[PDB]
Amino acid sequence: SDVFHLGLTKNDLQGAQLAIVPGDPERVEKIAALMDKPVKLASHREFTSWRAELDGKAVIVCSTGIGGPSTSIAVEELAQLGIRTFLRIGTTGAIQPHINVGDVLVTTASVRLDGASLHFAPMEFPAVADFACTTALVEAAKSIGATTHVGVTASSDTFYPGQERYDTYSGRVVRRFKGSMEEWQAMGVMNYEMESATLLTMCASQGLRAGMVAGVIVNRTMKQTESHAVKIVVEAARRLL
Amino acid sequence: KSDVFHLGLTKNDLQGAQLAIVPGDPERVEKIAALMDKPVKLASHREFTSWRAELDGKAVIVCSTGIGGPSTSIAVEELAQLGIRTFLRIGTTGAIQPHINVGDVLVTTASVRLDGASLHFAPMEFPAVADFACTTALVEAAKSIGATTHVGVTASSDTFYPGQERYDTYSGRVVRRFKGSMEEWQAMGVMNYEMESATLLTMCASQGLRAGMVAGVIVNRTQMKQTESHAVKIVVEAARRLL
Amino acid sequence: KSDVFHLGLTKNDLQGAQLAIVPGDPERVEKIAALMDKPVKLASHREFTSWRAELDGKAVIVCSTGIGGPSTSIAVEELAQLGIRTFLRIGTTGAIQPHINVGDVLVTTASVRLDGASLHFAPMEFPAVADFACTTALVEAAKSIGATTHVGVTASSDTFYPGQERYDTYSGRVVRRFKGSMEEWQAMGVMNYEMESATLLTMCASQGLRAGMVAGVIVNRTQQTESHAVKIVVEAARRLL
Amino acid sequence: SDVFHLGLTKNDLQGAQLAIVPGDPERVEKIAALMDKPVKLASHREFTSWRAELDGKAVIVCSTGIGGPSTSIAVEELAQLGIRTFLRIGTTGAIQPHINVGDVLVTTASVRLDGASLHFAPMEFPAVADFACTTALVEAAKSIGATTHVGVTASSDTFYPGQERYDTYSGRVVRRFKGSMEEWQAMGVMNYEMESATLLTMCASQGLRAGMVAGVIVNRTQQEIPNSHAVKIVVEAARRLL
Amino acid sequence: KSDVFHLGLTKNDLQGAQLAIVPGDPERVEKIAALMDKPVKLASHREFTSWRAELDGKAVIVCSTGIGGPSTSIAVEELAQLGIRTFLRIGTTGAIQPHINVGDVLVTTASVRLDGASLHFAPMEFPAVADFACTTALVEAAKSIGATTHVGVTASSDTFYPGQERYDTYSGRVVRRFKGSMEEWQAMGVMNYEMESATLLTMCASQGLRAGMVAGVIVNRTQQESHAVKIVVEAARRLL
Amino acid sequence: MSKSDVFHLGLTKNDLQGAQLAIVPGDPERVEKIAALMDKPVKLASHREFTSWRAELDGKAVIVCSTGIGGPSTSIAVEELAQLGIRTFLRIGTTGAIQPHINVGDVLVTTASVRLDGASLHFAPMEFPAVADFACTTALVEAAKSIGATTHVGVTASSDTFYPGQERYDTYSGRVVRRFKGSMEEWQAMGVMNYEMESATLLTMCASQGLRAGMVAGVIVNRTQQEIPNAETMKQTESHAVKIVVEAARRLL
Ligand SMILES: O=c1ccn2c(n1)O[C@H]1[C@H](O)[C@@H](CO)O[C@H]12
Ligand SMILES: O=c1ccn2c(n1)O[C@H]1[C@H](O)[C@@H](CO)O[C@H]12
Ligand SMILES: O=c1ccn2c(n1)O[C@H]1[C@H](O)[C@@H](CO)O[C@H]12
Repeated sequence: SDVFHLGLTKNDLQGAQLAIVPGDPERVEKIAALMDKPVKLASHREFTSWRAELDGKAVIVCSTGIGGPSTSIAVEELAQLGIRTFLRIGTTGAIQPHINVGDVLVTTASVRLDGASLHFAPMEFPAVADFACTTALVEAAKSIGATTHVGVTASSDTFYPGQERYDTYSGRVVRRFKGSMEEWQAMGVMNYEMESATLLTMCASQGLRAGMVAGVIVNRTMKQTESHAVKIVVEAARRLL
Repeated sequence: KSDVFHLGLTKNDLQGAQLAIVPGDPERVEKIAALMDKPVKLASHREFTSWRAELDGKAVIVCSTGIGGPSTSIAVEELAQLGIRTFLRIGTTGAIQPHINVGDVLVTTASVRLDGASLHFAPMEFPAVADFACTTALVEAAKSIGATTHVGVTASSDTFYPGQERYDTYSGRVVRRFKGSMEEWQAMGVMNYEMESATLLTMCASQGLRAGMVAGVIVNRTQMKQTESHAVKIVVEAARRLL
Repeated sequence: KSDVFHLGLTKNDLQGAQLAIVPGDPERVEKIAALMDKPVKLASHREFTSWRAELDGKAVIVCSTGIGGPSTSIAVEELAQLGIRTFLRIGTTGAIQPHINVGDVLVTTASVRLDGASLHFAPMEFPAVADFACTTALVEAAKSIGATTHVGVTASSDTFYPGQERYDTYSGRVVRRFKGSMEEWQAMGVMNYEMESATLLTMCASQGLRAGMVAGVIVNRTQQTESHAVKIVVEAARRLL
Repeated sequence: SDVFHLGLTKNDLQGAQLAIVPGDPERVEKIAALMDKPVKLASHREFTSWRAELDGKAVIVCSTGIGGPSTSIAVEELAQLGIRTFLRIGTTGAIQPHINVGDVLVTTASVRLDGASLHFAPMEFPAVADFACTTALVEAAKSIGATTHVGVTASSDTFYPGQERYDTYSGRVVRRFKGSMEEWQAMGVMNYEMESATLLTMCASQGLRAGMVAGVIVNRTQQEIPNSHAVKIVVEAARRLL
Repeated sequence: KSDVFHLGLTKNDLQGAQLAIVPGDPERVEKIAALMDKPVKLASHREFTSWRAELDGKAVIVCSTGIGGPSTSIAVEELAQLGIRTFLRIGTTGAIQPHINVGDVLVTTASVRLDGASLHFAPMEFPAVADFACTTALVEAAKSIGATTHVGVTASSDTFYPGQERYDTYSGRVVRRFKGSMEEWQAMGVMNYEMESATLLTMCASQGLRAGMVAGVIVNRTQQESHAVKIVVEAARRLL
Repeated sequence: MSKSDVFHLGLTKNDLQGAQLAIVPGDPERVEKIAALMDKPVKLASHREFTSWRAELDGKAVIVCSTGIGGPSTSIAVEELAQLGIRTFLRIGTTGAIQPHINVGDVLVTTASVRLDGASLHFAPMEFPAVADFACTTALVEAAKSIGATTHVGVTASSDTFYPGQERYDTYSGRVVRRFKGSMEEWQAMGVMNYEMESATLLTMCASQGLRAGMVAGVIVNRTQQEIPNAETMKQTESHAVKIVVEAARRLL
């Protein structure tokens, strides 16, 4: 291997320059299977990678695991291997009452409630998505006529307190996040997830292109959800090759 | 009879306008409105000069913001009170990237928040991101005129001098926070420096208002009229696609 | 035509002036200048309108700063480049103390830094303090004409609305940082709110320039004026030449 | 499942109140194999769990995945399931010249270079380990005579810039971390890893006991990346905390 | 006269001492030194009163720090300059947990940094953590002496009043940062409040010096706004 | 509870005899020295680093109470004196200047301080200015002229430490944390006159609570110069600053 965690070589990519990066290792093959010539490359820790072809061009599908830390590793190492465009496809919890489960959300930028983004750029730097990528995802969503929402996403380092969930062992939420969901709601934030702030910030600050699309699994205020989002990211990828 | 404290405008003055082109300089307002139909001066107070025009049958506003986020936040807030829901920032700018030459146009997707006013609307973690529809319209408008466009991040500073790491000053000093900062932004891909977008984009993105920004490159420190006109033509054309 | 980028002034225009009275509104410039000898217009570009006058045979400058720290920072810097060493800001303001009434004059000793520009000159730990000689001159000038004067701290905000905790706005909301802030500043003895002193005082105190500020209260949140505050700033300037 | 990510029920724990939490899912079975009656429970995302028995008491081994975010989910849900004591066993990069690859490092407290810890306590709060757990780990390392070091650990949200690694795609390190390794080194910090700040902070601020131990796989004073003792110690330490 | 600027002590005055017991009140220095062999007064300047004593044939220093991290940082630094490598703070404290009783002994593993001096040695992310051997010696010494002991986190405040959310004050005002803070620390398991440990533990842990912290509970905040000394002395014995 | 209205100072309101102004030096040993410049001085109490005396100035009761080193001990003294009735505080110290033109023996009157402390934050957020009261500053400047000293009026850097916070490297570790590396040069360039360790807390806690506070100090050493005053760096310069704080107090009664 040429990289420390992924266990991949540059030749394994076969010139691929775009990568679809879901969070769950088990979703990798499902995505790769939607394209031509899907082939498993490796599986180490939460990093499962597959290669496939889209319109004749090699494409990579690699899981990031949950959180900005594991995401930063996958992105960095894929970048070392030649990837220049990253499209995250995940699951999300909507916090706006007009966003129903199954809906598709395309993120323009994220509220940085993580710690990893800070390892790439100061907080003043926007965790903004690449225009080309965001455009491709939006156009793709329209192509299949999915109910799409485009906007800001709150990206948290935690699934519980950072998303102001009180149904926990302690039932406590630190001052910083107490009442934070209502604040994000009033600010128009669409949803919560846990990897976009790191992904977008590390890419926008290093000349890498990144997009973010997610399927609504819950509304903080069923199956054809992921499929639609997955179809969208694969279609978007076609326009970014 | 004004409905707002600084702009000296009434909702009636807007004639139903919901979109506003917001340049920084009052002297540029008429020239912009002059590109549209039935342009009429509304008012002039402080750095806030406003004109009303018509685009494809719809009333549009052109109002200056003055220099800086503080002045901008006043114009935007009061315009919002008057009914404006879409704001398009137009201006001329320098550049900090070698590949960006004078005459090019820049469309800002998001801004580095080197201001103070944005913090009065959303914590620093919140992105000073532009509205997708506005950014799309600006890029495509730039497209239709064959403009050489650069789409990316802009550093928005509360100062013209130290915040943009200029040393040709009275003190010749730059506070620790900004020493070596220009090279850091360059390495991070930032296209340029300007002084109102962080405030504009943040206050709009966090209040359900649509905002976008386009600027003509007239200078490049790392290295005049046509550039401007193009930028101006682009913002008006974009406005047309957002009414 | 000009030795500076924005003001459109040359050192020659100042005729050796070392002190400038800096109101925020360009319209107030001529009126202030008119109280001195040989007043004459100098230039007008953007929100920067300048006039020159004379006091006790010494040249004095009156130049507007526009609204906010950003425009103020430009004016102060360029005036400093032209030779100005003493700056006296004069404005109108809204008091937040129940016993500071409309018509009263306020002399600021230092300001709460609720701006962004002051940070481009000194870290937050540094005090946005006024020069002692300037503050003394303003206080002594205020007492020579018998105005009801209050000397103390002022809150300097980058915004007219949320930063001064106003809810009579489009969104009707105030970000967490500022919710309940006016009551806190009140309890801390802060006299009023304005929008340029934090930047002015900080940039001058950290660069060897003298700055002071006086303002007339024309309204009180908790429930001719120009002429007096203006009279005070000119009499004070006289003592600083 | 009683929890959203682990796919476990309280019954799966069989009364277990202590969990050994490695970062790598593939290390779980290996740890469980050193104990009695090892049984696989589940595997979802980066969370692989096994149950085993130690001195007639049930013990859980569950991976956290890399980083504080994944770790915070594992710890929280295990806590919901009844776990009250957590012992992290991981791998680490030493930043002191005389620490050898293979050495066992027991963490007393961590430098919070993460973001998740802040979701449980403000930065002023110490990412300190529980005294009983730390004592158990040290004492255990003592009974098997392993080369051990006890001290502070820098816990980063990134493997690369946050640990000041420059052999990267960009080759740059943001201002905040430029020259940071030298500073931690001068401050006596022993090593780098990526989960302790979160683990220790979230546990110490919620009445949960946590211990941290790791084996050195690279010495950063020499190289950024390399070309069972710690595992035996965490199991033996666990015996003492039952 | 004096090899250090504030303490008025010379390296010769320590007679090879490498461990110092550092109480806050200068008036308690003599008392502590009295529990050991050959106690001798060394100096008294400002809030710094120092005595030298002997424990199991080894020189030991007892020196007051005065109240707060600033005065503490001076004493620790200058004592370090004179050769001290291990510091054991012994103080008084107010418990904020209902189960901790007045008279109980508290051993601090790490402190919440509500001070400013610690930041002069390490950024906030760094833990104000006690030395492991010192903490162990204190816990063990507590068993030996016999006392209801609690081991845990301590909140170290730069103020006695607003920082410990006390309202019995002239203004009766507590700044936003500290409003409702005591209940937050309570929920997070913090045992008590004191004012020197964050600075002490941080400056020591970040400079290769060993530090331990033990205190006697003199009040319990959930109710209102000699074991420890014997324990710190016994712990010192185990650390020589 | 041994006839004290406060927890640390061991003083009662009766002890102040109506005093409303307090001179607050840092060293308890200097309290008696300062009280000696006034009439009928009497020692009130001595507890921890808090030594207090009462004296008469132009026939009015005045308190002199040490604060100890640092904002924490200072905040205790000021708060408890406030509870007892003090409304005006004048700090008098000896300090080391960081400006080349500020010579030993000079007197420094502080208008505001750089908050390099932690206690000030317990009274007001960092954005708040650690500014001195105008009346107090005026009295100190005027008294300086009555005495005839070479005075400098300006900003002071108030640090929670004597060593790294004042960027001193002659220490056990010989290192200075990132935040303070190169900080002295920055403060010098910003016109900061000197370093001391109590003003940020004193000025902030008073300005944010309706109390008046002033700060004056004698320059007994200069961080930029090679030579250092003899055995008595303090005494003469110290006496100058002390004479001034007392003279200033007279105008604030
Ligand atoms: O509220 C939600 C809903 C879904 N997700 C989320 N927050 O975080 C994302 C993690 O990858 C993981 C957390 O379960 O899946 C995504
Ligand atoms: O330098 C190192 C060496 C090892 N580790 C580390 N940093 O972070 C820990 C992650 O879980 C993962 C990163 O590879 O393993 C641990
Ligand atoms: O609540 C309390 C109780 C006791 N102490 C404290 N806070 O701070 C410690 C100081 O040294 C001094 C403060 O009085 O004594 C310690």
